[PDB]
Amino acid sequence: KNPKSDKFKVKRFHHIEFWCGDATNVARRFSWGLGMRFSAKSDLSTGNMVHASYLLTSGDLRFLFTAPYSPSLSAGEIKPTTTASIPSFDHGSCRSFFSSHGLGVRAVAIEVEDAESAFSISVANGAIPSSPPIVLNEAVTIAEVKLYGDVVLRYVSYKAEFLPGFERVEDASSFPLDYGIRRLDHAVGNVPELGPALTYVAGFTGFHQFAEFESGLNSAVLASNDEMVLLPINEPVHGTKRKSQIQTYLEHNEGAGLQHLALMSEDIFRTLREMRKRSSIGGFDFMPSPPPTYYQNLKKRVGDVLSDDQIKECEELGILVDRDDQGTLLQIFTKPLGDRPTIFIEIIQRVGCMMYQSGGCGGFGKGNFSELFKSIEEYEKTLEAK
Amino acid sequence: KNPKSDKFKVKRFHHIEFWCGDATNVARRFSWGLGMRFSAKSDLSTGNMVHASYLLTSGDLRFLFTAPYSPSLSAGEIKPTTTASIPSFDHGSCRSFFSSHGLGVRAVAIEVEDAESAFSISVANGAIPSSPPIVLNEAVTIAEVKLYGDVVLRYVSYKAEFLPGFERVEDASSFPLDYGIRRLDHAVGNVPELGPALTYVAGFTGFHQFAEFESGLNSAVLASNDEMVLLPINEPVHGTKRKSQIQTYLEHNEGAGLQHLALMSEDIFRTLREMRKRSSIGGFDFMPSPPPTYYQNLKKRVGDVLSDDQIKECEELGILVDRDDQGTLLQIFTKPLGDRPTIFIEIIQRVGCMMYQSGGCGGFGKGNFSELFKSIEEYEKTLEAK
Ligand SMILES: CS(=O)(=O)c1ccc([C@@H](O)C2[C@H](O)CCC[C@H]2O)c(Cl)c1OCCC1OCCO1
Ligand SMILES: CS(=O)(=O)c1ccc([C@@H](O)C2[C@H](O)CCC[C@H]2O)c(Cl)c1OCCC1OCCO1
Ligand SMILES: [Co+2]
Ligand SMILES: [Co+2]
Repeated sequence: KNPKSDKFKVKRFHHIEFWCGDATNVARRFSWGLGMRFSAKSDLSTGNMVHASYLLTSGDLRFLFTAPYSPSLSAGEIKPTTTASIPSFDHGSCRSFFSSHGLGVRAVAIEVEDAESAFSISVANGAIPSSPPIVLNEAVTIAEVKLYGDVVLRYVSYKAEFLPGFERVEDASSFPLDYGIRRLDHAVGNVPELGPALTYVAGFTGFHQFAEFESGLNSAVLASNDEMVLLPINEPVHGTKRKSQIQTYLEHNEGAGLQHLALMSEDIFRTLREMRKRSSIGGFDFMPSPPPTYYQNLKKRVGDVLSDDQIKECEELGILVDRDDQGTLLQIFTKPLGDRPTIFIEIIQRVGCMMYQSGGCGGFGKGNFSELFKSIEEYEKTLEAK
Repeated sequence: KNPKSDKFKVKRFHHIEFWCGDATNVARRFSWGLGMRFSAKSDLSTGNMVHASYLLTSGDLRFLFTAPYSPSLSAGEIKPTTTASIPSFDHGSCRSFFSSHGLGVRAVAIEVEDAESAFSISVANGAIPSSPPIVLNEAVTIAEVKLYGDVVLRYVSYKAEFLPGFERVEDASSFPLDYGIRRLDHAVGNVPELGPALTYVAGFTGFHQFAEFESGLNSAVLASNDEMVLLPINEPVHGTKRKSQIQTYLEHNEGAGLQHLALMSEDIFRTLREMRKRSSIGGFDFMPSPPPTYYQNLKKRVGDVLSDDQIKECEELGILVDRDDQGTLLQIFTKPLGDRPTIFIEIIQRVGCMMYQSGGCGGFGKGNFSELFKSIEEYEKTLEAK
């Protein structure tokens, strides 16, 4: 059921901002690893004495990487005279965030009808304010409320190209990389306590619970009216033999934070071929592939959706497959993006639920916890028996 | 003249350590941009709860990238029980260094006969101690003294493979990249006052002044007995029309620090072809090339060393050329390695001074300050006149 209870008009995911020690090196690594183009910048060369911010894009996916300069460069500025292009940025907040959590997502940004109204309604309904609505060049409004941990939900609204003060990148520095990624599908947080986190976020957004279909986790998914903004949240489950991976996350991250970003590809086979070719030459590594038994079991589970050849291509690339009552999902996960075993990326492509494709078609892959465990058990038994 | 006055036995440059916010992303960017292989690691997977350190190598060049984990992971350790593989590492020092200076070189490491004796002799002769000699696994000794700013000169000596506690990298993660770089030629510091810096470093090393052959700088070069360890130092010159680039460095770096690393290539043409192909797909950018007049003037300056075709290849790749009374130098410079206009890299190859090739053959390219200025003037006059 979808009660369509959004308290303000939400459009789509807009961008994700990483807070970095050095934005240049992270942005260049991510560009090559994910096939995203350098599309905009705000830094010393554009008159920003406060922070360096670089924007990568692939289709509608926008990744922003931001790091602070020495405060001495802007020591004479005040907020009314700032050269920062992102008015919510603060040197101390950014250094403290990065010291505490390491490389990770500071902002999950959604485009809304009116960021000032979204902010006001959110705070009136319990949201903890983080940055008030600020109008940039009478053209774009940006505001921020706390989401979980030190992650903020950022609202952006446009009167009518990323943000004023950003310059498009001269095409010599903009190599047109593209491995097929096209948009952010969902963004997932890890929290110590799921219940209060859900009550808080659903309380101030009106987002509803998205319908779902040992593990070490409990999870639930909040969704916007058209279910195109999807925000799963996990908590750890204490009491099992293999330690909860969510708890390990919270320890290494110093608390709640963004766990994974799921990036929709329009051709997950091409995306994974391209990303895997680059894993050991500066790109991203992937989780170890499931055993051949997992792909043997795929035929019985999705043989009506995927041909034998398409299943064998999934096996070549290590792709996981899960299925709903309405759709089928192809997914795969990277190893952690940085030094700490915290944030990682998921590549996903969904088949079915055609109307456009409805949001969340096929679910989030919860069935693969069981299917993976099952397939490993079968594989070890096959090996021992042979 | 070479008085050969080293106060202890110095062998060669050993490694350069960068202090990072996230070592993984910087190391992966540098690996792809410079063609260096991942060769060793010390991190959570090797039992190090304190810092993540990744070693890249190309020939004898060794770049180490280190970042701190959350202090909470090691909060119960003391130095006698540490899981750090680099005993001089400190969470607070590393965060403070990076907050102050951004991404840059913390340690210039030279291999010596006996690091404990080198440390003792250095401090007895004025060196400010930074980390005392520590013997690792009865096999390697490491010690550190202050060089300039927050850069240390690190001594390493081996009884008899990088450092105990580091693990060789499984060849699946070790792609055998190689663009031709083979060793560190020189490492250059920017300081506010050259005189005292030289007196200090030459005071405690016994290094002698290496013989040299508007600019905004004064510079001098300290050298070990066989002139294979080369440490140029620059100070700003105030009073000119175009602001001293050394002063700009000191402002953005919050003081003295390492300005550039010069990496010797065994085939500078191949190195630059490979690095330039990757500039816009995650690698390093280069300074704008000199005008065609510079390469027209090359024929009159080095036509006896380089054929017309070799000169045209220099022009294709933007390579600069300078000449001594003893040798010729091919060189080119990157744009800054990170967000701040501070540290950059030089690629160099030297021809002549055969005995082995003597250190510093051809100088450091000081003649290119004049030759570049001259050639730009000629080019603008050609364009206006045509
Ligand atoms: C074992 S799994 O079936 O690989 C698998 C399936 C689905 C999802 C996610 O996308 C899900 C979704 O977005 C929200 C709901 C819950 C969440 O779990 C993951 Cl995070 C996942 O774990 C991958 C990394 C990890 O590496 C070691 C073990 O797993
Ligand atoms: C104009 S230059 O002739 O490109 C040139 C020639 C030689 C050297 C160095 O290696 C030299 C050496 O190691 C030690 C002695 C002095 C030092 O200067 C440089 Cl740093 C250099 O500037 C490059 C970057 C900068 O970018 C904008 C202007 O220059
Ligand atoms: Co997911
Ligand atoms: Co140089």
